[PDB]
Amino acid sequence: DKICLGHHAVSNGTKVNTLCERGVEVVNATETVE
Amino acid sequence: RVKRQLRENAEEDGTGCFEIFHKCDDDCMASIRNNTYDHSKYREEAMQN
Amino acid sequence: RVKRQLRENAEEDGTGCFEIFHKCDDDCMASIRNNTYDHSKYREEAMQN
Amino acid sequence: IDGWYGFRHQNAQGEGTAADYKSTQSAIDCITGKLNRLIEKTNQQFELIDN
Ligand SMILES: *[C@@H]1O[C@H](CO)[C@@H](O)[C@H](O)[C@H]1NC(C)=O
Repeated sequence: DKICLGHHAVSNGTKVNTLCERGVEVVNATETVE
Repeated sequence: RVKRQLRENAEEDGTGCFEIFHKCDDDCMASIRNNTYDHSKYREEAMQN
Repeated sequence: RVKRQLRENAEEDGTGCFEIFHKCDDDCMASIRNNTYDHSKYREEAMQN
Repeated sequence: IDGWYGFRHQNAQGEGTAADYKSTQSAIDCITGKLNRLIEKTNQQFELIDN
C-alpha cells in the first residue's frame, strides 16, 4: 500500500545557457537564432 | 495537495513515495489520481496502524 | 530534507529547532547531519511521547 | 564559517557549530559560475569614432 509520483527524462537533450549555470541538460531544446 | 489529501492516514517517509497506513486498492489509487479521495472512511483504519 | 529525515519523531515548535522525542545523542546528531538516520529504529521510542 | 551559505549548529548535549558542506559547496559553485558568466567580458572591439 504505497503511492509514488515524479516526472520523466530523456536519454539525450541539449545543454542550454541559463542565468545560474551555463550548460544545463534539458529534456528538449528549440532554436532561437536561425 | 496529495499531502493534505492523505492527511494523517499516510505519514510520508519522503523517498519519493507515500506510505499508506490503511488499505488503498486500485480504485483508491484512481480516487487519489482524480483528486476525489476522502479519508473519512479510512481515518480510523489508519490511525491505530 | 530535515523534515523527512526526522519525520514525526521530531516535531516543530516554531524557531527552527526540532523537538526530537528520542534522546538524540552525539551519534544521533551526526547521523541526522550526514543523511544516515532511519525512522524505523526509533519510531517505537518516539511514538509515545 | 562556511562561505556565502551555511548551516550553523546548536545542540543541548553536544553544543558546537557544524557545517553542511554538501549543499553549500554546490551553492558556492553556482554563485561563482554565475560570477564567471557575467564578469566574462565581451569580444567586441570599439573604435575611436569621435575626436
Ligand atoms: C522537441 O522540440 C522540437 C522542436 O520544437 C519538436 O520538433 C519535437 O517534437 C519536440 N519533442 C518532444 C518529445 O517534445
